[PDB]
Amino acid sequence: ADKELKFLVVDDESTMRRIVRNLLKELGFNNVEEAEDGVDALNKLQAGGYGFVISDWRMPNMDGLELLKTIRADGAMSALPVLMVTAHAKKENIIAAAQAGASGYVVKPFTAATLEEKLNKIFEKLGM
Ligand code: BEF
Ligand SMILES: [Mn+2]
Repeated sequence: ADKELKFLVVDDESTMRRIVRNLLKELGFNNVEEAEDGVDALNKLQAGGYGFVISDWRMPNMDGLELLKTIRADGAMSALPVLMVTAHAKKENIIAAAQAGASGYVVKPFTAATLEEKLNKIFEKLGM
């Protein structure tokens, strides 16, 4: 994928945002910004330029499922890649996010290898 692709990393835990940012850096992506909840994320997205979202689920203000749904329903960002990265492991959680339009889904804890595999799976699906 284009190494200038602009990522938004969304999680309410600074530790997890730091994990994902550093993994993205290793993969060659340095155009990375962070958001602390779904509301903060939408403000950033509204500000423009983003080409990929990685999001947690359980967050205050607006959770990741609502964020996903919002993005998918918005005509300005409907096809924006969204990878869910969440401690929600239940099949009904994965179904709800899949059906809402998740581009992929990674369960915490995850390895560096899993994140790269699931990112690449999305890049290939979208011809990126
Ligand atoms: F709080 Be997240 F769904 F890991
Ligand atoms: Mn969380």
